[PDB]
Amino acid sequence: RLQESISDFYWYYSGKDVIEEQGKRNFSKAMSVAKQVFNSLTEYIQGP
Amino acid sequence: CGGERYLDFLRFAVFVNGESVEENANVVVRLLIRKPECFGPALRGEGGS
Amino acid sequence: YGESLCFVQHVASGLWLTYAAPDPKALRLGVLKKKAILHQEGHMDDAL
Amino acid sequence: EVQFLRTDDEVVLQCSATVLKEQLKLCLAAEGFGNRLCFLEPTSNAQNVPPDLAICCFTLEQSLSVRALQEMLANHRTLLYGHAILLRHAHSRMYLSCLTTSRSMTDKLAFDVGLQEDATGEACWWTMHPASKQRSEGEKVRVGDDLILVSVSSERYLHLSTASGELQVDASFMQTLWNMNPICSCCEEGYVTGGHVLRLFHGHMDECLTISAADSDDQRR
Amino acid sequence: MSFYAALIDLLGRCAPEMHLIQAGKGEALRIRAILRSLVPLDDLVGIIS
Repeated sequence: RLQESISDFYWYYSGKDVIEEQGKRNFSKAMSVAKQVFNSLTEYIQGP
Repeated sequence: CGGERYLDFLRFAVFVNGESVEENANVVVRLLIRKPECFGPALRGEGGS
Repeated sequence: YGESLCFVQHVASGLWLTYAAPDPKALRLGVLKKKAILHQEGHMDDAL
Repeated sequence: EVQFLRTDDEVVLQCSATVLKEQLKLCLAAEGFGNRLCFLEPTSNAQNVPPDLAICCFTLEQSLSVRALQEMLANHRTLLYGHAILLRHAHSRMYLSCLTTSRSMTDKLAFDVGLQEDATGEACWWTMHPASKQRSEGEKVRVGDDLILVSVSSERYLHLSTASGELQVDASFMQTLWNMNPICSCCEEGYVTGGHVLRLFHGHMDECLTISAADSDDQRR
Repeated sequence: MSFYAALIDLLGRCAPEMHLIQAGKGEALRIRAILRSLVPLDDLVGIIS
């Protein structure tokens, strides 16, 4: 679901040359959440 | 009567200070067309006056 | 339990257990009930 | 494994209609030349009467999300529920579309469905949604699944009309369940595949199987 | 009659503002076409008459 949201927001800013500050935020928050999710998934499998 | 009450509420929601709020208006249109019974027995389509 | 997907079949007839495909206005009835029938074709979601 | 619909694949859209307590399968069809409107060809009898499947086959070109479609309009791949798809008639190389015209006497708010020469515009594009809660948005569309098709421009479902005695296809606010059944996905070089026009040659490319020319006495039989 | 009047008022208010139409917003053109399809002009003229 997070991936779909990020892809949509990419498409939204695709035509726009420069992302503005509010977007830069929303991107950063989403990528932080995704980083935590990736680390959790990695920890589920490591050991292995 | 209840239909009219809800419709005027949606009016107050979508239309503000003489200008429409497209964000809410598009949503209302989509939802209403998904549930066409909200239009009334008329405007039903098949078998509709 | 929980994982396996099973289709119920009447051995003698060979028919498959499936929903009756409720007619419209059942939503107006507000019924969450779908009558169960034995149909040779069935549906994809017939699994249990 | 379960087959997944992908782009560049040919599919036929099938609907089911109960007539005389006898369920009947119908495939969407359109000639394209001389007539653009879509109609329904029955596929059930087949054994006793072959169907005209060629004008029923459609190929998937593009499957894009709403936002990507929006950007592209302003300016293989697996199908996912919620995406917008572009369907091309194989014979005519036209594009399935929701027409602005409506001849339905039954439904005032319905629109005619037919073919359009150019993929340009919104009418060509359709969105797939799951017919049941079983499947969910983002899930890959799988063969056999009952689908709901919504016109991007008109916000109307692809619908089978039974109000008149004859069965018709239209764009209506009511919904109809459609099955995308596949014809072909990918073929290796050569390797004849069914549904293709070809010639049969007796030997060293000299003689071919044929029938009599037009105005022949044999009646071309 | 009041139910239908309120419905038509709500749809008209949901109708896009013109500047969007000149801008060419596809969503606005959608909404306007959908509203036109829902309500034919002849009926409005008849009711007014």
